[PDB]
Amino acid sequence: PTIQQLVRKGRRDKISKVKTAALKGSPQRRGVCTRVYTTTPKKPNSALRKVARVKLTSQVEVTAYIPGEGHNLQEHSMVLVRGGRVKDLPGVRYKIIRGSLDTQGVKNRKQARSRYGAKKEK
Amino acid sequence: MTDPIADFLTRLRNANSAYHDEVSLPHSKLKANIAQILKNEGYISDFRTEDARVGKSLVIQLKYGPSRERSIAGLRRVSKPGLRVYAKSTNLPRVLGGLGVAIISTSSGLLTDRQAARQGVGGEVLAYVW
RNA sequence: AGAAGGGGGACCGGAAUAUCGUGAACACCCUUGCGGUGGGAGCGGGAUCCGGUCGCAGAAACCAGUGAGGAGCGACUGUU
RNA sequence: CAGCUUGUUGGUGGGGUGACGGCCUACCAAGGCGACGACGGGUAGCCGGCCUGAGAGGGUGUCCGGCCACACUGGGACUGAGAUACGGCCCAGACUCCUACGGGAGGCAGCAGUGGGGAAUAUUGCACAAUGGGCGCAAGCCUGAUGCAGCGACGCCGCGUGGGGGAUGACGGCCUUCGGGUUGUAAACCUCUUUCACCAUCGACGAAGGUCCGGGUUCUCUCGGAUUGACGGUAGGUGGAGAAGAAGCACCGGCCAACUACGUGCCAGCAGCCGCGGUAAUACGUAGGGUGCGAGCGUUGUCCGGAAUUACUGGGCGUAAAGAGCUCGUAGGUGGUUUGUCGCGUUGUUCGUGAAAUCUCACGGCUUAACUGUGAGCGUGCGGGCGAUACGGGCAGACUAGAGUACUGCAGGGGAGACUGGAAUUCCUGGUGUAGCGGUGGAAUGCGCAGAUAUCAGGAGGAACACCGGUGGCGAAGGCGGGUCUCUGGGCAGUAACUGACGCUGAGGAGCGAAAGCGUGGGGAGCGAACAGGAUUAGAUACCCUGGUAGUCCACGCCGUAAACGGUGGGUACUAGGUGUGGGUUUCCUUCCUUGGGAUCCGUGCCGUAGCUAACGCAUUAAGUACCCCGCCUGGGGAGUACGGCC
RNA sequence: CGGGCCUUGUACACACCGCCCGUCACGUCAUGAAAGUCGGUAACACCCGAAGCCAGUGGCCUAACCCUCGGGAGGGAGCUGUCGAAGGUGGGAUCGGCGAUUGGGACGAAGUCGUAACAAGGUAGCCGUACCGGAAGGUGCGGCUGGAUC
Ligand SMILES: [Mg+2]
Ligand SMILES: [Mg+2]
Ligand SMILES: [Mg+2]
Ligand SMILES: [Mg+2]
Ligand SMILES: [Mg+2]
Ligand SMILES: [Mg+2]
Ligand SMILES: [Mg+2]
Ligand SMILES: [Mg+2]
Ligand SMILES: [Mg+2]
Ligand SMILES: [Mg+2]
Ligand SMILES: [Mg+2]
Ligand SMILES: [Mg+2]
Ligand SMILES: [Mg+2]
Ligand SMILES: [Mg+2]
Ligand SMILES: [Mg+2]
Ligand SMILES: [Mg+2]
Ligand SMILES: [Mg+2]
Ligand SMILES: [Mg+2]
Ligand SMILES: [Mg+2]
Ligand SMILES: [Mg+2]
Ligand SMILES: [Mg+2]
Ligand SMILES: [Mg+2]
Ligand SMILES: [Mg+2]
Ligand SMILES: [Mg+2]
Ligand SMILES: [Mg+2]
Ligand SMILES: [Mg+2]
Ligand SMILES: [Mg+2]
Ligand SMILES: [Mg+2]
Ligand SMILES: [Mg+2]
Ligand SMILES: [Mg+2]
Ligand SMILES: [Mg+2]
Ligand SMILES: [Mg+2]
Ligand SMILES: [Mg+2]
Ligand SMILES: [Mg+2]
Ligand SMILES: [Mg+2]
Ligand SMILES: [Mg+2]
Ligand SMILES: [Mg+2]
Ligand SMILES: [Mg+2]
Ligand SMILES: [Mg+2]
Ligand SMILES: [Mg+2]
Ligand SMILES: [Mg+2]
Ligand SMILES: [Mg+2]
Ligand SMILES: [Mg+2]
Ligand SMILES: [Mg+2]
Ligand SMILES: [Mg+2]
Ligand SMILES: [Mg+2]
Ligand SMILES: [Mg+2]
Ligand SMILES: [Mg+2]
Ligand SMILES: [Mg+2]
Ligand SMILES: [Mg+2]
Ligand SMILES: [Mg+2]
Ligand SMILES: [Mg+2]
Ligand SMILES: [Mg+2]
Ligand SMILES: [Mg+2]
Ligand SMILES: [Mg+2]
Ligand SMILES: [Mg+2]
Ligand SMILES: [Mg+2]
Ligand SMILES: [Mg+2]
Ligand SMILES: [Mg+2]
Ligand SMILES: [Mg+2]
Ligand SMILES: [Mg+2]
Ligand SMILES: [Mg+2]
Ligand SMILES: [Mg+2]
Ligand SMILES: [Mg+2]
Ligand SMILES: [Mg+2]
Ligand SMILES: [Mg+2]
Ligand SMILES: [Mg+2]
Ligand SMILES: [Mg+2]
Ligand SMILES: [Mg+2]
Ligand SMILES: [Mg+2]
Ligand SMILES: [Mg+2]
Ligand SMILES: [Mg+2]
Ligand SMILES: [Mg+2]
Ligand SMILES: [Mg+2]
Ligand SMILES: [Mg+2]
Ligand SMILES: [Mg+2]
Ligand SMILES: [Mg+2]
Ligand SMILES: [Mg+2]
Ligand SMILES: [Mg+2]
Ligand SMILES: [Mg+2]
Ligand SMILES: [Mg+2]
Ligand SMILES: [Mg+2]
Ligand SMILES: [Mg+2]
Ligand SMILES: [Mg+2]
Ligand SMILES: [Mg+2]
Ligand SMILES: [Mg+2]
Repeated sequence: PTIQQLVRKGRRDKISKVKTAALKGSPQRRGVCTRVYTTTPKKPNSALRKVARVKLTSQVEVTAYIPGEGHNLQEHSMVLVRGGRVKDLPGVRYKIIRGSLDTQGVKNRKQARSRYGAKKEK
Repeated sequence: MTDPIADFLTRLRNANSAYHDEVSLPHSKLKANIAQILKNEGYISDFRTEDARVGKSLVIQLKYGPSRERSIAGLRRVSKPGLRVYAKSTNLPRVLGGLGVAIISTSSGLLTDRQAARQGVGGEVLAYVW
């Protein structure tokens, strides 16, 4: 609109939102994983999702999702947390990395075996 | 009322679209020079200057084919009074990849892109005609 | 609201002989008066700056607001 | 974040400095900066460059190179050509250590290394052989610079895990319509070559150098001699035997290359999106098969892209988000025709500069490549000189077409004030008169029988102005109609008398601005929020009925909002027509009395071509074609809300 | 009551046995207010003021220079003064955290109460304003058609 109007008042880009908020710049983040429990997803899914409350070293309390089938988590226990959305749990935006400090890999897993953590066979 | 050259281009464009055979419009030296360029490039038939009630009137007859098709496809003012546009001899504009004409006002007068590159002079880009 | 909270304050000398501000004698005109203009003497007033001096203390004795915050009641000065 | 500044702004005389200077001081004046954002708050080392992108742009400042700042925190000076003086001095502070308690010592953001933090980042290595550096006449001595090595797939590049024949459709696996298909020339087997790894051996270039000895006297020059390399017995070369020592990861619903079986059975689970799983799942887990890539392959994090979803290139605002309620006007932006000049913009050319590296194009060298050297580009720019004057601009003129003024007419519910008219409703007084009236879909509440409603005469008072009246007029918008008088604004047409571009728009700002509402005073017929009763209803805080206060009215102030709407900012020019209506002018047909037709200017409607639009529709009163200025939009909610501020 | 054709409105398409609004109850998340309370930041006024530079003073000390041999010149130690970091006192500014209690918001299952809107949605609907009401809302005044009527 009106090169003079642009000179007086330039263009301003849109405002995005930070997504790595708990990680605050880091690709992964360590946590203590208090109060493990289960959750039911949004309306048309009716499942039983495995989650955990993780207190990160960035001094933030977030909720993470535990992928794979079957886990060894408990109360206070060190986990490594990464980013990732679940799209059916309301506000879960983090995932527990499987194959890290306390979360051993998925047993009997044979396909893709690197996600979920698993050595080939020896 | 601002930018009489844009007024001139708009009058000619509207008449050409309306299939008119001629236009009348107030006469100025710049418009006369642009009309001369257009006739030399073959986008119009001959033009002439009358004497109206006050000042002089410039009349242009427009050119059509055997069938009823326009010889002028487009017209657009480039250097507007709200944003002047200039170019150097290195990067003079190209209209329709070269099948058109861009009017350049140089220290040597009005010129087209070919005539201005052959002389190595730039200036203000008045309008594209093609 | 003098909110609160702070700083200076004595004496001596110098600036300072019109330093500055009050009144204005001797002597300067005139429609001569209980008149006017300049003039600046002597006598008093106040403040500042600089240097020095003294004591524990310079508002010197007498004299001369305590301040701040939150509620209740009555608006207020008044009256019993 | 709207007011900041008193050595502050300027001057004079001094002081001070390597140097100009409020750098400092005494005096004098009262200035200086600010909407082109002062002062304040947040964040940040800057650049050559790097990543992305068609480009313009966006993100970034890590290796390498340049500049700046700092050296436990804060301050200060000294020495010197030169000081943020990292491994100097003084003081203060925090911390660690020694002490005979009086007092002392220290500073890895140098290399290596330790603890800690963290998702995460290395050896307490070798050598001064080369280059640079300091002192010395020199030999020399010093150099954690540097030259290399170690470690980490951390990255880029390159090469290997063999090659040539070979349906036992080996065997087996898996699927099968039980016939076969597939893995698959793939294996077995036959044969061939050994890049790299392994073993043995020779062994560098980097050194037209550094040293001492000889011609050369020295200077310069070779000569030849020893000797000197951390890397390193390394790279490389040569030779030996053997397919010999060496492949994995992701995915296969669509995007997007890649499909079947079994198990499971809204469970377990998957998922970037939308979705997949509730008994025949190509979407979950396994198998077979396939696809992509390969010493890598996936996930997470971040940036660009796609995104024309901030639009300069390159978007929009009738109804999708988006024209301020309307106007006047400040800064600003933009500007009609024409003459001369300047040469600021613009443009041509030349000189300087735009370091190197990186980037592009061509070669040159490492066995190739990555990497490296050379040459030309690039470096969009800036400064100096010399040309041009079309356009923009400045300066000096001219003109009347835009704008304004003058005169003469014209139409109008435009505005304000004062006075004034009649119809009707209500009430009061009186006459007649008697039992109902009122109200609804049906009723009741209510009024009346103490004389209502009805009807006639008189009176009081307030508000609104039937017919005219419309689609029509006026006003910037909101709005404006009983009449008369007084005062007052704008518009149109004609004339062309006057001025001579005086124009347009307009951030902020100011003014006006329906109704409701607020303050003070007055008034109050009718209507009528709230309120009360009746009715309906399951209920009825409503709709319907009977009452009824504020308010509606007036004076003077405030408020400043409306679906304040044409849901369409203002100005200007241009682009078929047809047909109504309001206000002019005007020939001709001038009587064809017709106040008809034509022409022209200014309004206000309908219909329609081109054109535009997602469509609906708009269409000379544009939502078409263009130019100038302004306001506004960037998914839906949260929300036109909170906090701050102004009123 | 049901059906057929045309036309009109629609926020319905599981197609009115449709869609859908707002209180209330339970839960979760984020957020405003709040007597007060805990931190951070940058200043400001005044008090005190180390080192050091500069300016003075300087009987105490002082080899070069001068001397008439007594001393003089010039210097220094010390001392005073301006400026001065750190510290202290005070009143404010500003950025955050927590806070009994309290306001709304969003999302939740197959909870309770009505039925406001969409059809003439059963009283046309929306806009501004005012009063009222469990709640959607109602009513008054003015406006609009993004409604109807002959
Ligand atoms: Mg006081
Ligand atoms: Mg007080
Ligand atoms: Mg004393
Ligand atoms: Mg007192
Ligand atoms: Mg109280
Ligand atoms: Mg009490
Ligand atoms: Mg009292
Ligand atoms: Mg009271
Ligand atoms: Mg008193
Ligand atoms: Mg001064
Ligand atoms: Mg001076
Ligand atoms: Mg920083
Ligand atoms: Mg692009
Ligand atoms: Mg520092
Ligand atoms: Mg440190
Ligand atoms: Mg320091
Ligand atoms: Mg030196
Ligand atoms: Mg020195
Ligand atoms: Mg220092
Ligand atoms: Mg140090
Ligand atoms: Mg050090
Ligand atoms: Mg040093
Ligand atoms: Mg180190
Ligand atoms: Mg860690
Ligand atoms: Mg750690
Ligand atoms: Mg060396
Ligand atoms: Mg050397
Ligand atoms: Mg790895
Ligand atoms: Mg495919
Ligand atoms: Mg199955
Ligand atoms: Mg699967
Ligand atoms: Mg993106
Ligand atoms: Mg873009
Ligand atoms: Mg654009
Ligand atoms: Mg758009
Ligand atoms: Mg527009
Ligand atoms: Mg809408
Ligand atoms: Mg809209
Ligand atoms: Mg409007
Ligand atoms: Mg102006
Ligand atoms: Mg102007
Ligand atoms: Mg101008
Ligand atoms: Mg012009
Ligand atoms: Mg370069
Ligand atoms: Mg080569
Ligand atoms: Mg040049
Ligand atoms: Mg005129
Ligand atoms: Mg009036
Ligand atoms: Mg009455
Ligand atoms: Mg009667
Ligand atoms: Mg009667
Ligand atoms: Mg004239
Ligand atoms: Mg204006
Ligand atoms: Mg404005
Ligand atoms: Mg007003
Ligand atoms: Mg009103
Ligand atoms: Mg009132
Ligand atoms: Mg009230
Ligand atoms: Mg009143
Ligand atoms: Mg009534
Ligand atoms: Mg009523
Ligand atoms: Mg009632
Ligand atoms: Mg509004
Ligand atoms: Mg209106
Ligand atoms: Mg609007
Ligand atoms: Mg307009
Ligand atoms: Mg327009
Ligand atoms: Mg008309
Ligand atoms: Mg569209
Ligand atoms: Mg139409
Ligand atoms: Mg449009
Ligand atoms: Mg508000
Ligand atoms: Mg507020
Ligand atoms: Mg039929
Ligand atoms: Mg339909
Ligand atoms: Mg709740
Ligand atoms: Mg709060
Ligand atoms: Mg001192
Ligand atoms: Mg609380
Ligand atoms: Mg309703
Ligand atoms: Mg309803
Ligand atoms: Mg109803
Ligand atoms: Mg209704
Ligand atoms: Mg009500
Ligand atoms: Mg209402
Ligand atoms: Mg109404």
